[PDB]
Amino acid sequence: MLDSLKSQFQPSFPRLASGHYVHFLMLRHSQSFPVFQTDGVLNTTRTQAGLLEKTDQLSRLVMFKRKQTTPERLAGRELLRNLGLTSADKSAKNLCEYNGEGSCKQCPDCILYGFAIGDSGSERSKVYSDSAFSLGAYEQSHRSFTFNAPFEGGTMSEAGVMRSAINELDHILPEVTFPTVESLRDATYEGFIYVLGNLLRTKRYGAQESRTGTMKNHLVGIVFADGEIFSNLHLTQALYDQMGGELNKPISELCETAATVAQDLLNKEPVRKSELIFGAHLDTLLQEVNDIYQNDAELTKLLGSLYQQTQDYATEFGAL
Amino acid sequence: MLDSLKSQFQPSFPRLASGHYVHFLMLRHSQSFPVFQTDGVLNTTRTQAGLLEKTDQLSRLVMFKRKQTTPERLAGRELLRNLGLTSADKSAKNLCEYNGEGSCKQCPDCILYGFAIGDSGSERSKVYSDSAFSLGAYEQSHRSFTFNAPFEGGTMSEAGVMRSAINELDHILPEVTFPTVESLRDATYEGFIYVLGNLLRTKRYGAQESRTGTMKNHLVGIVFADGEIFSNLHLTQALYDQMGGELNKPISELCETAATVAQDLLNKEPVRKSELIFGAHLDTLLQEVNDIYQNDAELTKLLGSLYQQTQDYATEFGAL
Amino acid sequence: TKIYRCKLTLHDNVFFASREMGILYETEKYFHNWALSYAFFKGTIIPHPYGLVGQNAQTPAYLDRDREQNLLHLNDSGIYVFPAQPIHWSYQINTFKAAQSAYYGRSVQFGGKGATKNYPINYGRAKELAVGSEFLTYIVSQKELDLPVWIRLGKWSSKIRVEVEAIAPDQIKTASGVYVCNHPLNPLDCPANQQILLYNRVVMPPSSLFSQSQLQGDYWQIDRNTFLPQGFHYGATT
DNA sequence: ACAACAATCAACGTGA
DNA sequence: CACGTTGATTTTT
Repeated sequence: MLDSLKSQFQPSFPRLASGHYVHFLMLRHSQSFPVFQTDGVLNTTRTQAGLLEKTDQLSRLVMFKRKQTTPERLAGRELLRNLGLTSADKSAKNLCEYNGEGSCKQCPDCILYGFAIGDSGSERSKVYSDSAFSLGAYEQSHRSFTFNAPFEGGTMSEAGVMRSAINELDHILPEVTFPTVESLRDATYEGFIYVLGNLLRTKRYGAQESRTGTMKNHLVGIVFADGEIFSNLHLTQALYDQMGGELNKPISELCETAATVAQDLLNKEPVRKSELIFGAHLDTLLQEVNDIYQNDAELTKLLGSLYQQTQDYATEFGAL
Repeated sequence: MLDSLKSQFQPSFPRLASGHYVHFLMLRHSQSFPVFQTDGVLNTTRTQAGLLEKTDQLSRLVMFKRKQTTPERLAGRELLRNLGLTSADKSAKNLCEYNGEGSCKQCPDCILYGFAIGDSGSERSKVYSDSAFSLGAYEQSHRSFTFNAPFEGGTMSEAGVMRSAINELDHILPEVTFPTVESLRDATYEGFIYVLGNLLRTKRYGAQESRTGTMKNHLVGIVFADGEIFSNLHLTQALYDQMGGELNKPISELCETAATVAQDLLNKEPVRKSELIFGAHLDTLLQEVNDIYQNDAELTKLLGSLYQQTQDYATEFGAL
Repeated sequence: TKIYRCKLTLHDNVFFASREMGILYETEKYFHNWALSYAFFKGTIIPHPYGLVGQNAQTPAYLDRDREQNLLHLNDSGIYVFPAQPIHWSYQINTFKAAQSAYYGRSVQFGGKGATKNYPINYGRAKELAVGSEFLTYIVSQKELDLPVWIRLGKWSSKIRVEVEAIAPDQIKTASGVYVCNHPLNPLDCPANQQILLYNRVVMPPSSLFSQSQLQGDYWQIDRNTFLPQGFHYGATT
């Protein structure tokens, strides 16, 4: 598989965006109790239940772009530090720090996910993404769990007085699916392996990741195109309607019905498409990228080349 | 084993993640009627029964997030007090109040399991844990027991009137098994011995420790890794499918079935695996670690070194 | 010559830092023309350099022929987007944060030690336009135009479904006189042979729009209850 | 019978 | 840019 796809990608990172998009179609499946919160509640919005002309509105959980992109992004930076392509030490010549002045201008993270220092340089994110939505309703997709924090002596009382340390917290359930399209513009082949790496290699999202929030990123198709294909909301509303609301289905029926709904949508969207990797060609492509991420020699080679390409972009067209 | 494992760990705690996960694969077997509750009933969730073959929905018990980290955490703290590295008296320079201001910010609990109250910042847990699931359905895995409370006179009346102090509570049956992966990031070798010590040395878990909730943790594997392996739910759904749902098998056959599914799943993870301690190498290593925790000199030395490591992390990168 | 009635539906929440007051940053309820013009035509017509460095990294190139990210390329392509009228809208106020990438985090006061430079340290609240919203714009062009059925806008590059119809020559008509525009309209794009008699304004970066105006000049009655200014082009007042 | 949390998230001035 | 410094509000049958 990967040996055939090497034709599609750019040979080196371009200055101007050229309109080659590789789109990853995924179902992110909740595995243990994620908490996609801001403002003290699970983020929700009213939406129409499905594309077939409903009167019927539906409150669905929203995983914002930040809440999914940053856990992918940071799981790339720790891989680059483990390969020794970047460093955490302030005295190293290849230091990179995530947000401040100390952000690199060369490393793969900085070129694919972007940076903004100010006049000393900025770079646009090549990884495009959207806010993901629960396939079902909030009322079906959450439960509220009490927590307490007693004295170590096992008691809510100490010295005869009670601690105020009790509250509820709101959690998403262990089967909730978030249909997602992640999209990568104008990437080199190794840029596609780094980003697809993040999608498969990162596994925790949202708050309290030390204790909760595992998700399984099931990739459902890869689609090469001249442009943007569809939104997460539009895929979710199509997928709800293909099921007619019988949301209580096993993971593999939910992934195979997403593979045919994706192809039903791609046929209507007006962008030309070079490749549509689905089914047994996706399962061989996934095996061939798993084989890179398990091999020390192969991965240090590819990510070494990515480094070089991004260090060359930096010095030729980038922030120098 | 310990003489070789020493090379995999970092020589001191870093400020940023440098890859270097160690994953503790366990089965937690119930031994004496655990109660795992929030909101007044045993915690349960609907899940697919197994990954590929047995694709029907099933309710399984949830050993929710902190119900499998607070036992560990507190058992390590009473060892730090026993070794005299920390104290519980006010007006001692090595006090560590649990979940308050007056947390030490230097002891192994404060660094490995984290803190967030008051001035002097907050620290992320280097032990990453997740909610665990019952391998069997709720219906085969629980019972409701009436409890009452008479007057000491041996009857439910003190003036002819009734006490009526009668209620049910639900308890998880013995031999109910919870597959789980505990994960430790960026440890020193002494930090691994501390966390692994907590996992082998703790034995009570649920509500009502004083009367109930003993469990047997069988460590089935230890996997050194470039990143996160599978969720607890995924190991559970794989183990149920491998048994065909025939869950009335002895714990030796169940620990040997968990070992082969964990190795099948690990060969499908985009993770470089530096070491994969299983079976006859693991029951070597578990003995070499029991030999630490049964020796007063070896443990004092090791855990005292950890105290220095964690106090130096505190002065160099942490709370100063 | 051609006119396209384009209705924009938000498929995720849109943020622009239009005004800021303490912890709160908020989005104006009209999408500015120049923002939509790059959302439609950047990469297809206007260049899209992935990187910037220098004075070019914090100075706009809106109407500067010397720079590549001009809106003037579109004057030469014979195209003009108008600003966007909100048909149906809602706001969500959602917090956003800086990540603690290190295991240890100190809450630092903004402008304190180790925090002395303008970056998004700490936290803020964004008043975003929500998924429950619909906006209406018009594009006017002198050539049949292959408009993208998806665009991205704002601080977080948020998806909009564009569903578009060409307004056919059987239902538009051309006229000249005094007319109430009733759509939004950017005063910087106003030519000679239009004059603005009355306006009501929406104060907004980079420049204020009219939300309602009475004009004297040429127009197209594109349906029996709206009148669109004819001959507008980017920066025509300069 | 009895707790529903707990903290942290500048605003200048002065000299070089 | 890099040193230094430390007061304020009024209340949800």
